[PDB]
Amino acid sequence: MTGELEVKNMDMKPGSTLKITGSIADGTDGFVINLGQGTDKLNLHFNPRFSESTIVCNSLDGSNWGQEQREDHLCFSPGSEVKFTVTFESDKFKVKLPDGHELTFPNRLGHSHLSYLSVRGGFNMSSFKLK
Amino acid sequence: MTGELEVKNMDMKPGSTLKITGSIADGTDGFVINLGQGTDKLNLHFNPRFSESTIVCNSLDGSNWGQEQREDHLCFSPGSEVKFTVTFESDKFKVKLPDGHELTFPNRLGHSHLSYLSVRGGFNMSSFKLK
Ligand SMILES: OC[C@H]1O[C@@H](O[C@H]2[C@H](O)[C@@H](O)[C@H](O)O[C@@H]2CO)[C@H](O)[C@@H](O)[C@H]1O
Repeated sequence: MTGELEVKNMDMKPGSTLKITGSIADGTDGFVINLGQGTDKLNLHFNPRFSESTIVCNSLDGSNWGQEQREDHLCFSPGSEVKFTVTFESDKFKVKLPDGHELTFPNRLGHSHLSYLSVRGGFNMSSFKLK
Repeated sequence: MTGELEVKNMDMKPGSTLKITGSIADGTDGFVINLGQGTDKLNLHFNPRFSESTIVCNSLDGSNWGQEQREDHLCFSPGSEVKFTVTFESDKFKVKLPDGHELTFPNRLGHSHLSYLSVRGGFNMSSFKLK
């Protein structure tokens, strides 16, 4: 749980962008970027899985997971230092990948401000900036 | 509470540096950057007070505040975008102010790594970077 950052009481409004930098650990099979209103309401569950060569995106409403969206476009490595840019729109999430490719994921949980960011698995966030 | 950012489960070790950027809200009497083990274990309580033209540094162990240390080097103004760099040593904290002046504050709460950051008052943190 150490190094598994959670950022609370953010105020992410539609149109804002979040840039995340960190290093992926040697020997990790995947990691998670969770962004939403809290531990119980995840608008965006962003889960690259190196062992499955895919990126799963999903939403979480309470204890009920939404329908998973897999994006076979996993073009970064374990053991690297990478950047993610998440854009919060009222209808969609816009995740720029370290290679310039962009994933889009529908926002299924309304237009509320985003206050909760958490990192799971083998990703050590070294910087974040919010605009 | 909205906008009062919390960063939990950091891994800030002796020798590590924390660079925080943000904007001071207009007409505020002060703001707070807290660094420590948790909400009740604050190794560094960094509190610029513009109503008092001084920067208060203190520690919090449970419900017990230490002795305040005031530094009459408050040379930034509300509405401005300031940047602080906090360097964590087992012996003391070093806070580089926006004009370069370095403040020292003793670590009274043990060498144990820093995992908790919180911001209060008229400060909206826009970025941090751990190095
Ligand atoms: O929605 C993904 C989410 O749930 C877990 O993954 C599922 C898995 O995708 C599913 O095929 C299997 O039946 O159960 C797992 C757990 O319910 C993950 O643990 C988590 O990482 C999330 O990504």
